[PDB]
Amino acid sequence: MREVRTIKVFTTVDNINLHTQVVDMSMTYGQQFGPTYLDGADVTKIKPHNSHEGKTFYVLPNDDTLRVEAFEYYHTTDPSFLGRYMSALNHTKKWKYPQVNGLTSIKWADNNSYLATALLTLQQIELKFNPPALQDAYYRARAGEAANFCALILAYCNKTVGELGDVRETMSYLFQHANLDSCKRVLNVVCKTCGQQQTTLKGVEAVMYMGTLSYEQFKKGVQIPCTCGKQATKYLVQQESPFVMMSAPPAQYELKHGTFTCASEYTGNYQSGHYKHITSKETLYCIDGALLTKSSEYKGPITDVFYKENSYTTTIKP
Ligand SMILES: Cc1cccc(NC(=S)NCCN(C)C)c1
Ligand SMILES: Cc1cccc(NC(=S)NCCN(C)C)c1
Ligand SMILES: [Cl-]
Ligand SMILES: [Zn+2]
Repeated sequence: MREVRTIKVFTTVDNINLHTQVVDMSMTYGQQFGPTYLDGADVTKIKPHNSHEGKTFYVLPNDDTLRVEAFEYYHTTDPSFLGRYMSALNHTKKWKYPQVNGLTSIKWADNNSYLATALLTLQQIELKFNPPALQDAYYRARAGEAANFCALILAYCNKTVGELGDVRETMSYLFQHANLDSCKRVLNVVCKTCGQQQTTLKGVEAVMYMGTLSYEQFKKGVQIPCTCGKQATKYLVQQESPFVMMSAPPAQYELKHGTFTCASEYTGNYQSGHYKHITSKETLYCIDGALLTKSSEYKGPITDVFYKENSYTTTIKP
């Protein structure tokens, strides 16, 4: 064969901006591009095919044009992000995403129940992501194709497919990448020996609390240790957010219809467990991936409860 036989392909980091390439079919993609992927699959050690003509390949950002695009799209500089995203995508593109009670869920696979619950929660709270990658993928998940959204969640949370996940920790990562700058929380803490003390929390900190599942109990007061050695009380002074997340180590808890938005239930230990999702609508639905049951009341090992909010100020006279 005289001269090199070639094909035209496009490389990308964000799957929107394309970069024309002529590739030599006698060499692998890795020899010509560095690590290369085709819709999640690692083709780095593969030589081009005629069927590859015109297709888009993900590559790592090795030149300043790809770097600017990658960061603008993903808001990250982690050198392994894009590989980790493609590894996850190769699995999540195979998962199933059924509509359960009007929401996009995920049929159980690969220990993914924490992702199912996280995805179902997102569709019930008001949240705008900042990274365009997350906006595009979330919009597409809402409509049914969550494969890219779930791979991105995995990649942002630095969990690989199959690894144990926490819903609260995942929610925390996603909240970091969301506009919550309009959120504010004022707390006060009362100690018999030490006195009063107010604290103001902003952004993410201000919509997550660890220690009680009850927003009522949070408004009324909760007991905590003080530097002196005694128990002090912490109560909510003011709240400004479209939702609040209350979390605590899993514990038997009664979910009362119409008193909360949705919740996470965790059964197991630190080694091994399973998440179910409970949403309060016309009744209480339990969504367990593809599975759906209902009940008028619920008692279970609850670990996260989501409530909604706009503005709240305490009637407690300090
Ligand atoms: C995608 C992107 C955009 C802008 C800057 C950087 N960061 C770089 S290229 N910094 C040093 C190399 N380390 C990553 C190992 C990465
Ligand atoms: C250290 C700590 C403190 C408070 C809450 C949790 N979260 C838990 S125990 N969640 C259960 C699901 N994970 C085990 C995968 C962990
Ligand atoms: Cl968004
Ligand atoms: Zn004290």
